[PDB]
Amino acid sequence: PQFNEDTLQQRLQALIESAGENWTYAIFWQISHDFDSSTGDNTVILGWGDGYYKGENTAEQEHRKRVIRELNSLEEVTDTEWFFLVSMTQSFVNGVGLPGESFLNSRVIWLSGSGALTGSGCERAGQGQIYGLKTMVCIATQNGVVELGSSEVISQSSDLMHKVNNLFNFN
Amino acid sequence: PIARRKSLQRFLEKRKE
Repeated sequence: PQFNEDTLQQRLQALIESAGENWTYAIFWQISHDFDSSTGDNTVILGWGDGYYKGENTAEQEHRKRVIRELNSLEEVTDTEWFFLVSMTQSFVNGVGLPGESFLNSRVIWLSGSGALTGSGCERAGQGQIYGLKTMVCIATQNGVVELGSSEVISQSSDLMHKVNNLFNFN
Repeated sequence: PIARRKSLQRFLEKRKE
């Protein structure tokens, strides 16, 4: 009952393998700190912690396939795979974007349905919806922000919030 | 980026299946 980084992948997997609903992936956004010489501030930054992808034109496909192979070094690549992948390089200043707003105000932000995502004025919600997501969720924890996405419209269930609560840290 | 590296690794390996 006080989780650490070594179980984080296991807990993310547990979260959407045990889920009653059809979630496409889970992401954990870990906090880090970015000191700025210019102001002296140590701003909280949410960056990629870990993730678990479950899942379910030809030029674009060529590029994506090309990117996959390059990454292997260092068959279709679906929209949600790509979104999951592209998500790995994103980060968020505390208070900004879906994870940063979630973390700053210790919030559950539950966006269900395409219009909820496009009406949120939130950039990552908009990107998710472009890649076919219909539900996006951010839940602040003690150590960052848990995010869930799905290509289906999923209502907030108490079962899911229960599992979340048993798999991450809270104050 | 180690956190990204591990996730990337796990993602690609599971992708193979």
